Amino acid sequence: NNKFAVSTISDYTEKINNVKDEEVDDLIKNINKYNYDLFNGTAENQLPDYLNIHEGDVLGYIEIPSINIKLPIYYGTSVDILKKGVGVLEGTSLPVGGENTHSVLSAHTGLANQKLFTDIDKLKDGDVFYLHILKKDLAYKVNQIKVVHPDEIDELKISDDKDYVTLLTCYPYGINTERLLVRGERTDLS
Repeated sequence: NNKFAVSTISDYTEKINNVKDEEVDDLIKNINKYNYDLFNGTAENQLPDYLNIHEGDVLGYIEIPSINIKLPIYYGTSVDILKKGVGVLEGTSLPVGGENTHSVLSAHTGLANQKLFTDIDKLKDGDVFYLHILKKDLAYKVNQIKVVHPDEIDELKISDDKDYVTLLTCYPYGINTERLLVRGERTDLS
């Protein structure tokens, strides 16, 4: 179905696989700084210039085995990027992990015309998903499922001492009048 996505994941892997260790290290450091700054209210409302992560860049992919999901993750959630796939929500942590982080990954199947995160409505507490982001392998386990209105925002905030990623899909299917949130907590050791 999703020709463009599959090709996207391939591109990303080849391309990250050929970036110099040093450069990957220095990029992760700058993301790590951003997330800390963001938890501390000192970020501005756009990524800092030197990350050279723009709206539309692909950062890696997500796998959810129990529901056969493997999708690229873009930065940003403007309508043109959500037409392509899952996007990191602006003002949330970039999904590299760490205490005091919470990345939100937004999927809109009404725009995308692809299932994307539709089946996250079958996940339950304890189910697992994996992120593959700038050479990091991260694992999360679901611990909160909630349906929420499109401008409700509280359960998307960073929690002190926690490493969270929320999966967000418009909901119910075909109607897109709410957001279903599926929050996972880091299951790798810190």
